Formats: sequence, C-alpha cells, structure tokens
Amino acid sequence: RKQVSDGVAHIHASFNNTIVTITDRQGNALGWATAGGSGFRGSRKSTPFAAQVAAERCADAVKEYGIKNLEVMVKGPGPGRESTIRALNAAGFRITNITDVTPIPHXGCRPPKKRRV
Amino acid sequence: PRRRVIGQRKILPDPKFGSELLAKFVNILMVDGKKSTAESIVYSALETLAQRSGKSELEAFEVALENVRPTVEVKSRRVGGSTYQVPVEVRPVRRNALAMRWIVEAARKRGDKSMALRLANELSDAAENKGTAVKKREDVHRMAEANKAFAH
Amino acid sequence: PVIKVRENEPFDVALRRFKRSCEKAGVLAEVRRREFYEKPTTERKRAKASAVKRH
RNA sequence: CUUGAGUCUCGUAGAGGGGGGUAGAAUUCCAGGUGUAGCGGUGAAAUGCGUAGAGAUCUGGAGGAAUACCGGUGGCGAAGGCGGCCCCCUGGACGAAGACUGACGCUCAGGUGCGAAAGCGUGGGGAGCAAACAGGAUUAGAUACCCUGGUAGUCCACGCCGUAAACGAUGUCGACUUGGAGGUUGUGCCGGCGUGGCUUCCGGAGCUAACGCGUUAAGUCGACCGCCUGGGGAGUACGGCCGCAAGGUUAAAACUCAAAUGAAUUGACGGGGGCCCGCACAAGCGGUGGAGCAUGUGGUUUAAUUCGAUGCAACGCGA
RNA sequence: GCGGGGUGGAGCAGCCUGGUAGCUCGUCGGGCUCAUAACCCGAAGGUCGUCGGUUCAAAUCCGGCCCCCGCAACCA
RNA sequence: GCCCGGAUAGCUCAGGGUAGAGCAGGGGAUUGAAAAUCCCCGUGUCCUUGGUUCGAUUCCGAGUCCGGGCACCA
RNA sequence: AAAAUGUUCUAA
RNA sequence: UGAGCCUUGAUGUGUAGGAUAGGUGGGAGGCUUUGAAGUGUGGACGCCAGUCUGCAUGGAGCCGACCUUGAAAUACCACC
Ligand SMILES: [Mg+2]
Ligand SMILES: [Mg+2]
Ligand SMILES: [Mg+2]
Ligand SMILES: [Mg+2]
Ligand SMILES: [Mg+2]
Ligand SMILES: [Mg+2]
Ligand SMILES: [Mg+2]
Ligand SMILES: [Mg+2]
Ligand SMILES: [Mg+2]
Ligand SMILES: [Mg+2]
Ligand SMILES: [Mg+2]
Ligand SMILES: [Mg+2]
Ligand SMILES: [Mg+2]
Ligand SMILES: [Mg+2]
Ligand SMILES: [Mg+2]
Ligand SMILES: [Mg+2]
Ligand SMILES: [Mg+2]
Ligand SMILES: [Mg+2]
Ligand SMILES: [Mg+2]
Ligand SMILES: [Mg+2]
Ligand SMILES: [Mg+2]
Ligand SMILES: [Mg+2]
Ligand SMILES: [Mg+2]
Repeated sequence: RKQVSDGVAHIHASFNNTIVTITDRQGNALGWATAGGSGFRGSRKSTPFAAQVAAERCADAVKEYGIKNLEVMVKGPGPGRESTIRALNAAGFRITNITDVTPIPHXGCRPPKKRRV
Repeated sequence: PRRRVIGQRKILPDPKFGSELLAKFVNILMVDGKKSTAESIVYSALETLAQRSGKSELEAFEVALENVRPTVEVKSRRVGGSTYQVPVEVRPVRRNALAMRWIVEAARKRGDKSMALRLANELSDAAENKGTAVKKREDVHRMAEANKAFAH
Repeated sequence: PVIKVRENEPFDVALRRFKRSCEKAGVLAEVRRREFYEKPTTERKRAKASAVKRH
C-alpha cells in the first residue's frame, strides 16, 4: 500500500537456511523470502546461490512499497552472507548503512554439547 | 592421465568438402573400422539433407549441429556419501564432439530403413529443434541448470 | 560492524569495507567458538597446544 | 652469639577467600505491532514446530545462569581451585633500608582440618544445558554415535560424602654445581648499569634402561616421613572404623601362570598427513554375464571316468 | 458347557463377501569380498488338520472327528 | 421425509469462453541400494437428460448415489 | 553417510 | 467493524477486430472555443489487451450509423 522508500533488509543467514525480510525502519515487516522456499531443500538450501535467489525473489515481493533506500542488517554465520547483498544491489536498491547484528553473548547461556561425528 | 602430456592428432579433411569437422563426423559414425562405408552413409545423408533443406551441403549440417550442441555439462563430485553434481562449461571442441556423438546415437535409435535415411532424418529434425538428440541436449541443459547452486 | 556508505562511495568497495570490519571484529570466529560448549579442560588444552605450536 | 627461624616500619602486584549490591550482551519464555508459508534439522531425512498465523522483525515485561573484548605455555593459592564492576571483612606472597628476639628450627606415625566433579538430606530456584526417558533416523541388530524434546542435576543456604589421569604420574626442608632466550613483579645508582621474587622454553657437565631431567634436577649431599617386593586372584572377601545411602578407608588367603612389564629399534599396517605413479579412476570405444556351440573346471555318475593346476598369480592350464 | 484357531520350513494375511493363495524371515542359484556376515539380482516353496455334504465350482459355506488356546464351572 | 452439500483422472481437489492444480506410476539422470531434488509422459460426456445464448458442469429443471442436521420413529 | 568378523599348533 | 438498503461514478479483453463488446434501448446526431483531435504531469484497474484522466501548454476539433461479430460504437439517452 503506502510507499516507504527507506526500508531495511534483515538477513538471518544460518548454516542451514537464509531468511531475508524487507521491513520498515520501524521494524514492521513488508516482505520476506527464504532459501528453503525459493526452490531449494537439503544441501542446496544452504548454498550461497540459494540465498541470492531468495534475496532476489524477496526484492520483487516488495514492489508496491518504496525501493530507494534499502539498507542491510545481516545476521548469522551463514554461507549466504554476502550473496544476499549482491542480489539486493542487483535488484536496484542503494544500501546506505550495512551492519552486522549477530548476537554475541557476553560470557550467557551454556551452548549445546558438541557433536561427536 | 597423470602425466597430462597428451597433445592433438591431425585428422585428414573430408575429400568431398575439405572440412575437418565432417571428417570427424564420418569417423565417429564408423563401426568396426570402415571408413568407406561410414563416408558413403554420411555423404548420402548429407545429400538428402541438402536436397530437402536448400541451404547447403555443409552449412545445413552446421545449422543442425548448432541446435544440439551443449553449452554446459555436469560433473559428479561426492561430498558426504551423497553426490554433488557441479555444472561446468564445455570447451568448443568437446561440445562439437558431444553434439556429434548424440546425433549419431540418436540416428541409431530410430526406425527408418537405411542408416543414411535415419541420419538424414536426424539432422533434418535437429535443424528444427525437434529430434531426440535435441531432446538430450535440452535434458542436459535443464539438469545442469537445476543444480546451478553447486557451480562455485 | 556498523558502516555507513560514504558520499558517492561505490557499493562493492563498501561491502569490502564491511567484510574487513567484521573480520577485524571477529564476529564469525566468536559465533563458531560459541556453537558448542567446550569443556574448560578442553579449552585449556587447546590454548596450551596453540602456545606450544606457535612457540 | 647471629648467619637458620620470627617480629616491627614503609611500599607493591594479584581470577587468594567470605558477604552484600549492581551493569551490559545473549538464550528462553510471556503479551502487543507488521507480515506470510514455511521454519527447524541432517550426510540425506524424519520426528518436532506452522494457516489456531510459525519462522523473521520491532516494542514492553519476567526470570535464571555465566561474565565476550581485556586474556597472555599471564597472576594468586598448600592442594582442590580462583575471571564483569563496586563496597565491607580478611589470609598470604614479595621488595629496600634498618631495629628487635636469639636456635625459638626441619620433618612428622597416630590425630586434625581443607579437599574438583558426580552423589545424598532439608528448604528454595530453575533461563540455557542435559544422565535417565520418549520419539525419528542409521544399522543385520543400534538398549549408541546423529536429530527432536526432556526429568533429576547443574544454581542458592545449611549439613553430609572424602573420592579423581586429586598429575609435574616427580613428599617436605636446607646447602652446593657451567649457560642462552624470554614472561611477570619490586627495587637502587646513573636511556643504561646492578639487584631480589615467581615463572616458560632450550641446553652443558652429571645422572638415567632409554625417553629424557638438567640451578624450579630425575646432578652432588644431609634430615625425616610415605610407599614397592612377579602377573592374575584383588585394592577383592572377612573383620574393624566412618557414612543417611552410594560407598570410603585398613586389608588378606587358597588357587593359577611363566611370564606381566618399561623405553627404544627395524619393519608392517592405519577408515593418519604430504609428494608421485599405473587403463586405477574420470573421458570414450568394444565386450562378458542372456542364447546356441567349442573347451576347461567343480559336482554327480560309472568298472574307470588317470594324475596334476585349483584367490589375483587354477579353470582353450601341463596337453 | 461356551468362544476362537489349524494356511509354504517359522511367524502372520486371504475366510466376513465361494471363481483373485499375499508379507517378513528362512532355503536354493548367481553376484560383491582375500573369504564369512551384511547387502544386490533371480527362483522354488502351502491344492489350505481330516472326513462328509451343498454348489457348476469350497481354504472360504454348513456338519462330525482330532489337536491347541482361552472362558465358565456358582447357592448349598 | 425435509433442509444443507456435492459427484473432475490410477488417487486427493479447482476452475459460462482452458479441462486443469498436486500426489502415485513409468523413464531419463546421478548414485553401491534407498534417497531428497532435476527433467519427459499420459490418467475425461466434469453423473444422465431437457431449455439457454455464438457453445456449457458453470443459470435452471427431473432423477441416481455419496456425507451432516432435524422431524415422524406407531 | 554407512564400512562387522578372520578355528588349533607350527613360521618355515 | 461487518450485514442490508437507496444513488453516483466503470468494471465484465470466447471467436472477429478499429475496439479490457453481458442483456436491454427511446433512436441514429451531438459535442464544441460554456477552450477542442495533439498533449506533459498525477491517479485507478489490468489475464497489461487497452479505458477513464485534476490541470497546464495547446486552439477549436472530435465525427454516429457504413465493413468482418451472435450483438452494436458511452454523438444525446433509459431499466438490470
Ligand atoms: Mg544441535
Ligand atoms: Mg604460585
Ligand atoms: Mg597422617
Ligand atoms: Mg557439586
Ligand atoms: Mg530440591
Ligand atoms: Mg530411542
Ligand atoms: Mg540427545
Ligand atoms: Mg540438591
Ligand atoms: Mg587415590
Ligand atoms: Mg600419584
Ligand atoms: Mg632441558
Ligand atoms: Mg630415575
Ligand atoms: Mg602376587
Ligand atoms: Mg572395598
Ligand atoms: Mg568392609
Ligand atoms: Mg612402546
Ligand atoms: Mg571407466
Ligand atoms: Mg553366454
Ligand atoms: Mg581332473
Ligand atoms: Mg602327485
Ligand atoms: Mg545365497
Ligand atoms: Mg578382524
Ligand atoms: Mg584370531
């Protein structure tokens, strides 16, 4: 509906999947797309390409809204951690402030036991 | 091989057209080491194609060939027990050889009377993107584009 | 790793600066080290092994 | 008597200990806003969450636990151990000058105290993690590894337990015996010259079965203590003491074997690491396995179906 | 006295609803392997406890007998 | 008996102007087998009939069967 | 990713 | 914030075609400088084929029936 032109991209990129959501500067989500929904499942859900595809099909999800000043707020140690920004730029968004908001505990809670593979 | 000292082998051109590509075609269609029979079959099929196409006797062959060449192949690579088939580009000589082999094996998998008729039909059908060799090209392209994520 | 793109700064070098900043801040190293719990004896042994190898 | 031991004076560093308070990040939950079809997980999946609106993003709130960076083969402590910041109480160590007591020392069976984690009792607390447990996979099976959850427990107060590869596998105290490179703490004189404490690596003599140790000795000695006497049986049984219990501690014998063992050497092997090669893969072409026949073999049969070869490297082999 | 059952070598379906005998393991033959197990590809294997009857046709439906599981056996 | 629903493929379900969306099955591909995923293929009077307009499942009429609610249930 | 085993004595 | 009602403004591109045309219609001329074919800007919908546009500049045109549709052009105009 209402154009915004000053949104923000949240890229939750983990080791298994990439979730990219274009929201407003108030945090209100406008659109979202995942590597698992772009058309990938399994070893392909976690490929830097899948995150690129998810970002490029999330960009065209938010077309009725504003486009001018998307900014990236990537989070998580995902394989699709920079290809998402590539796709966002290729879609036609100028990135003003690109930042990392990965949650780092300052100690925090005990992590799960290590996998014995 | 490990040494990788292989070079290139010169193939004498086709006597009737002076083309190394058509010589390679005659040579691929060979069975049990018979240059003369394969050459006769290729010549007859090309004459039929030229008569029914009106382009040329070598340009029409290249037109049919262009519509069946693959622009990308896929090479297997196991990672964790499962396969990770990675797409790779195909060198021009390899894509020529692949298209030519596909055309020959598609012509062999037909039901016409003689091999010359089978091959002429196959090239005519490939020039229109309707033969089974073109179907194999399309399947290879689609399956190499499906797992494009692995093309690092 | 908060960086604002400079006035008329090209995009590619901007996220090159972003990658350099996050590498300097060690975000990915911290996340990798916090994925699983390392027993204190294991952490001490790893530190000792790193010290011995470096020396 | 002062040189061992200790006291006093000033100063220094330190995750040394006990108590109280507080801060930020993060994980969980609760509510509310936006938003839509997947999240999550794996080697791949599925269980599990999700159209009752999840995941994602933003706002407010609750609670528990641990303190990223600093951070360092750094520091402190007898050992176990100790890591945000602040305050209160408190132990020890070290240094520079002196003054003081004047052998007041060292070790120590029994004794006493401290003593990781797990565990136990009572009362709280419970975010995350996670024995037991359930489910999904994997597998021939999988009472496991992997995944999804998850209770004791992990946290606090008090009281038990008193064991660990509680290890430097090296008891404590004192003296003596070439060096090198550091780290961390004081200190004098004048950026250098000296001087103490603790600590890391290398290495000389010497020692050791060797590996190695080597002024922080496993070198040369002295004092005292603990401990060993082949491998199993067995740190077990019985008895004693201790414990709420789990169990701890002290601790045999019959029987049985001719070994068990430590270090190092040469090979071999590794689902250890490298650097290479081979129709070994990859790229291709043609076959075998199907049919009929030939031939050899096994088996069966026969009076005999001669004997031998019989993984690769026997089977159109001796022939 | 009442109910259920008997089907390849083993354990279970097919019986209600007469014409259509299946699943897993096991066995045999060939593969992989230095061999065995696992695994892979093929095959054989039960005329249905027995007898009688109906029906064109019975494992099936109905009766007798045999064997085996249960259930019941109470008031004195 | 009335009211509310329908009848679409080997199977589950949409949609006056097109017969389709997916799942099974076969095949190609990788691959030791099983995989996920990739690609190709079909599976119809859209229950029968009558009116409709330039045709009809699509608007309606008469029925058959397949599910709920209610009523008589002596 | 899964990948179990190798009768007794003798070692020429 | 639905539900229902009354009115306005357009919506409903089988198949032809100039035409994002369902039926019906008094009936085939109004509109126009009471600033008009050509417009820049802005908005609505769109299976994006084609319609509406607030105003500017611009200047005064636009033109129905006639031909391929099963139907006829919103030139004036009425009921779903
Ligand atoms: Mg995990
Ligand atoms: Mg110390
Ligand atoms: Mg004692
Ligand atoms: Mg404890
Ligand atoms: Mg309790
Ligand atoms: Mg289980
Ligand atoms: Mg678990
Ligand atoms: Mg407790
Ligand atoms: Mg002990
Ligand atoms: Mg000891
Ligand atoms: Mg040394
Ligand atoms: Mg010694
Ligand atoms: Mg003994
Ligand atoms: Mg005991
Ligand atoms: Mg006892
Ligand atoms: Mg040894
Ligand atoms: Mg090969
Ligand atoms: Mg044969
Ligand atoms: Mg013989
Ligand atoms: Mg002999
Ligand atoms: Mg067999
Ligand atoms: Mg073995
Ligand atoms: Mg053995």
